[PDB]
Amino acid sequence: ARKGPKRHLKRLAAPTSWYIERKAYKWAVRPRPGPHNMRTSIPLLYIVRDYLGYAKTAREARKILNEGKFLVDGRVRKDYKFPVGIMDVVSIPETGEHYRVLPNRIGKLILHPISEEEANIKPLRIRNKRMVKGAKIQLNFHDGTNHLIPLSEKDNYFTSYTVLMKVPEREILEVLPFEKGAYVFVTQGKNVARKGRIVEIKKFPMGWPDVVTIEDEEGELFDTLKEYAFVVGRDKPRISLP
Amino acid sequence: AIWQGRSLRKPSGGRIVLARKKRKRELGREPSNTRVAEQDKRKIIRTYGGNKKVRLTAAAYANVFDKSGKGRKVRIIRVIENPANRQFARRNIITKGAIIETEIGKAKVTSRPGQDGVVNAILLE
Amino acid sequence: ARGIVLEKIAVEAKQPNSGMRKAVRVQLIKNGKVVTAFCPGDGAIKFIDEHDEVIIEGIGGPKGGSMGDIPGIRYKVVKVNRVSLKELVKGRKEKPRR
Amino acid sequence: GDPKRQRKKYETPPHPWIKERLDRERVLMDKYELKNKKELWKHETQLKNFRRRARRLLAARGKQAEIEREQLLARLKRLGLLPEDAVLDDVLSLTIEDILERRLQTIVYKKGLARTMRQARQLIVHGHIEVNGQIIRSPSYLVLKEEEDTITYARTSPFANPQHPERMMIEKA
RNA sequence: AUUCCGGUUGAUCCUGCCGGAGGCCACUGCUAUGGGGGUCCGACUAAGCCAUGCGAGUCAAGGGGGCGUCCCUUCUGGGACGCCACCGGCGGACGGCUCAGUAACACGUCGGUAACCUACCCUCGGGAGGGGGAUAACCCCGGGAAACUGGGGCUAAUCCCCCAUAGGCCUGGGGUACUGGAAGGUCCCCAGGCCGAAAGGGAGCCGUAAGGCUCCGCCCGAGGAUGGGCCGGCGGCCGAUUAGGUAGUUGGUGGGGUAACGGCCCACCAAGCCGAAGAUCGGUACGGGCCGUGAGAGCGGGAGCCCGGAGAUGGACACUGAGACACGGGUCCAGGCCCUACGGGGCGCAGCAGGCGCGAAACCUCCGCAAUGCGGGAAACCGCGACGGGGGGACCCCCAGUGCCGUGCCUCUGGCACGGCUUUUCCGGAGUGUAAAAAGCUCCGGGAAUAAGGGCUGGGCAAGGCCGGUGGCAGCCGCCGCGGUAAUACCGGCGGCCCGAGUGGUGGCCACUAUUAUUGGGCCUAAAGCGGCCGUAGCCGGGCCCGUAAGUCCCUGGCGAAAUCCCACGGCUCAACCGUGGG
RNA sequence: GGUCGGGUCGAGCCUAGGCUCCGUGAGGGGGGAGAAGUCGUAACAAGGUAGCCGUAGGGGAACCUACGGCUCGAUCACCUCCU
RNA sequence: UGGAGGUGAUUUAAAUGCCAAA
Ligand SMILES: [Mg+2]
Ligand SMILES: [Mg+2]
Ligand SMILES: [Mg+2]
Ligand SMILES: [Mg+2]
Ligand SMILES: [Mg+2]
Ligand SMILES: [Mg+2]
Ligand SMILES: [Mg+2]
Ligand SMILES: [Mg+2]
Ligand SMILES: [Mg+2]
Ligand SMILES: [Mg+2]
Ligand SMILES: [Mg+2]
Ligand SMILES: [Mg+2]
Ligand SMILES: [Mg+2]
Ligand SMILES: [Mg+2]
Ligand SMILES: [Mg+2]
Ligand SMILES: [Mg+2]
Ligand SMILES: [Mg+2]
Ligand SMILES: [Mg+2]
Ligand SMILES: [Mg+2]
Ligand SMILES: [Mg+2]
Ligand SMILES: [Mg+2]
Ligand SMILES: [Mg+2]
Ligand SMILES: [Mg+2]
Ligand SMILES: [Mg+2]
Ligand SMILES: [Mg+2]
Repeated sequence: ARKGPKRHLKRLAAPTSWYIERKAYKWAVRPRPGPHNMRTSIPLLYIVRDYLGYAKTAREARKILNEGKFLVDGRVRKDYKFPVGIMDVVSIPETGEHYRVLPNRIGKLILHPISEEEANIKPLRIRNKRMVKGAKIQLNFHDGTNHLIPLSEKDNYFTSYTVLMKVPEREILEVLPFEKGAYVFVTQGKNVARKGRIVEIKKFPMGWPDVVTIEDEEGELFDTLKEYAFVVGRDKPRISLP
Repeated sequence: AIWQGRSLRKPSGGRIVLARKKRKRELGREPSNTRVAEQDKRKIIRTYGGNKKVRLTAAAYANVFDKSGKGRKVRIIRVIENPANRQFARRNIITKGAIIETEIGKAKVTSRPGQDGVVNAILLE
Repeated sequence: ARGIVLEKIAVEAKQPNSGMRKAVRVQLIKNGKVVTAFCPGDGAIKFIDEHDEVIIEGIGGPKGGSMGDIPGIRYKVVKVNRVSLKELVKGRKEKPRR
Repeated sequence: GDPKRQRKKYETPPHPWIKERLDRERVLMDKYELKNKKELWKHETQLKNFRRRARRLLAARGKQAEIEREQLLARLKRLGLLPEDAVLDDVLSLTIEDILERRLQTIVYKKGLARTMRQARQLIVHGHIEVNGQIIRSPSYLVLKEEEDTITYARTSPFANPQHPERMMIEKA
């Protein structure tokens, strides 16, 4: 990148969370800017071709996508560079199957089958919260999307809470607070994909991130970063997890 | 032309051999010496990222504010003094922090005319 | 290295050996310096003519220098007019351009 | 830095002319009918590697060490080099002859499919021997214990007929 | 394999260096049957110079034209269909090549930006009102040796320009709604100014028409994402026969400039800043992941694949754009070269092939967009010397061949004579394979038929006390040493030994070497204790009690890309190679 | 876009001075090999004047002499100090 | 028995190594 942005991506330099063969070819698909970041998303082409196996070559994968056979969060996606990330819902209505994208026990993305009824809701972590013109509150979620609420409910939402959103209408139906006893699922780090209940919260001076302690089903305690803990229920999960 | 990249001298006094050509994003521009004149004169500069700056070269009016929060548009007579440079007052150069005299008294400039395109001052009691 | 032959000489062995070792003076193409090169083999000097071009390499003594009873000679002849000298000594081949 | 360069899989002797080593290796070469010394050396290296793994794991402790120890034992007794009740110490008593007995050429000779080692090598190279329904033409392939008994003449070979003149000569031994 | 062997004497024991014996890399002599896999092949001298062909396009669903074929009527026309250039949009700043410069915030690693920019993409909240204008294409006339280029006429747009509104920025006075560890930040209300949007456009159906209903689109605000800019602490070469260096230099105050902080640049006020724990200067080099060697501690290198930096004949400087001071875009100087009708006009392969030169030192002026990706398009698609496929080459690694069996004879290892067998390999066919081919793989016919060399032969060091030449001559010899007419050492014959599709020569690095010694060496007589003493920094420092927790030890969060290394299992016949897991 | 004026930056070019590198070079100087053209016998035994270190003077050449020092000096007689 | 020091002295002149070993 001597004079401008990069447009290519070698196979050997691909993100380490993909299921891909790094020596079979030279190039890989450089993902388009979109909802999630690089470390927690994968292009749609690899889901269509390599994961599910509905296509053998890239050319016939693009023909499937252009016909609108794939839904991501209830919206038709035609771009083969579109990034798909954590907690998303992939629906194929013609075959009537649904999946949720989740990290593995070693940090790789996998598709977890879910029921049709559960496919209508998506959990969103409140990543930031700000005031906006006209004196309204804007919520910024972990996947980059935004929502607006009036000044009256400013005390019902804080950062690290989880909102259950009905897609594609984008209508709020539940708020899950972040506190002791809440049920959480870990998304990054050494303890990725472990789940449990919150026990303690600690804070540090001068901008160092804060840490939480979690107890699992077997009764073991482990620590992780607060921002890596994803609230999924009050005392039981509200969604299916592997 | 005007290059603002780095110094060619180490803090210990040793010299530095330049290791690359000058990048376009490191260049400066000619200073705008805002004079006092009968009529105002300004231009528009296209800047990095395709943005814009309004550069004022000649000034005739000013906005003067009082401690009560009210402002009036009055014209400039002359520059009494300017701590920035020793000979700006003689040449009637207006910069931030200069003292000017208007039809309603002395005032001190609070804006940057070369960056904003307007002259704002607070009234001196 | 590659060079051009200037003249033929002979060097006496050191004590207590006796004999004459046949060598040539070679001017190097790459920088113009003049060195001395030994011609290995029985009667090998008869295949060398003045103004021929030769390929020389190290003679293989201790510390990358001279060997045996002929100090002062650090190189030996390998090719003559792009033909291996060892073949010419054994036969199996004829020196080109007469 | 530098990219990967593929390396030799065998080691050469530290000194090329030692009388005792020459005699021992000549005896082995004559007995097992190998083509050249390097082939023999290849097998030697294999043996050494096993020993070097046993020595390192004896002086180790932890969680990964136990996994590697059991993996080494399982691999060694899968090849048929150790009995089913062997322990780690028994690794240090293997010899070069133990590995040479596992070559496909030797096993073909011992099973009675051939009269001589050289005939066994020729039979393997020309493609008359099938192992578990597959034709293999490498005389140095090491045979696993689980597949040793399923070694026969290829079902398409001329030798897969008891009336063949050459097979009857083999059976005569 | 955590190793020794030869050399100083008439004989002995030491110190000490030289040589042998091992691995890897570059060049090279002689000699060569086959297949597979891989990140190999003008890097070292010349980042020297280059003939010819190619290496970046795409959009007809943005807009007016030209030409052709048909249908309806047609004087005239209107349609439909297909090609062509032009205006217009996006891209051409990525990809590809090389290592000259650079000892530096260039690179590795942990952090920061509350001091910043970002076209394409995602979510939410809003908007699209009213006018104006030229010109290419096309027609008439041209100029010039050419490169290029003039005048007049006529026309459209998602082309260009105005007005309004929304919106943006600066400063002064209040209120305390948000995030955060902490507000020169965000939100609300007054006040003075300056800047200042848009294309309801295109396509298809239902529409008699009216108008819907989808598809692609245009503008503003808030946030994200992607790609970057800038800053800090720590870490990694050699020289004292280089000891003092610096004067916008170091800091402060007031400004300018920038996307943004900053002596980045000015005006004024001070005398600071670096240094024997090595400043300054000189030498040599792109940095890292890694690679070679060794029991390890270490020592040496960092061309090929990935990540970061820099460059486009040398030295300077700008236009457009979201992004450049731009390898196949522009200007000047310097230095080469080419075409001219002599007035002028052009060109630098460190892109793929190919040529000259320099050298010890390095390949075809080939086929394809079928796969992997990128740019363009609503899409089908089009282009791509990237990438993929072959051609030449003792580049590296893995698996094989040059026959096998039985009975006799011999000098019994090995050769010969009879009888039999097989076809890896070889010759000729069918299928499969491939973008098309070629290899490869499965079958069919013939037949032991088509296939062994290089070095050594006195000791070190495995192998002849045999024959013929030469006669201190010729020659050999890493080292020790042979040759003076009865040579196991030179030349040749016949034997023999080592490795084997390879085997020898020359140069370099590691080991050998405890001849660089932390582990782990020496200084009476062998190299080596200053002629003697006093003392500054540094290093090393007596016993007990109380406190602290910097060093040190244990547990646990966030990091140190992938490739490369080790192990088990799985896929190509096994392997080399590749995939899933654990380290 | 042309012409003039002003300010500022600036590759290159010329002159002078000072350091530094490469190629030749009359003449001078020791060093290393060779084998003997030459004059002597200085080091080894008490080497025929014991050898050697420091400083100074002299001589064809190894070398000689003076003052202070060492044993890495042979023989005889006497004396002294020890085991 | 074997050692370490000190003081005295110490009668003319007397150079060289060819041929060979080869
Ligand atoms: Mg490198
Ligand atoms: Mg001696
Ligand atoms: Mg070149
Ligand atoms: Mg570029
Ligand atoms: Mg360089
Ligand atoms: Mg306007
Ligand atoms: Mg380096
Ligand atoms: Mg290269
Ligand atoms: Mg070429
Ligand atoms: Mg080569
Ligand atoms: Mg012989
Ligand atoms: Mg022997
Ligand atoms: Mg040595
Ligand atoms: Mg020593
Ligand atoms: Mg002393
Ligand atoms: Mg002394
Ligand atoms: Mg103490
Ligand atoms: Mg501590
Ligand atoms: Mg890694
Ligand atoms: Mg298999
Ligand atoms: Mg396997
Ligand atoms: Mg792999
Ligand atoms: Mg004398
Ligand atoms: Mg004397
Ligand atoms: Mg005298």
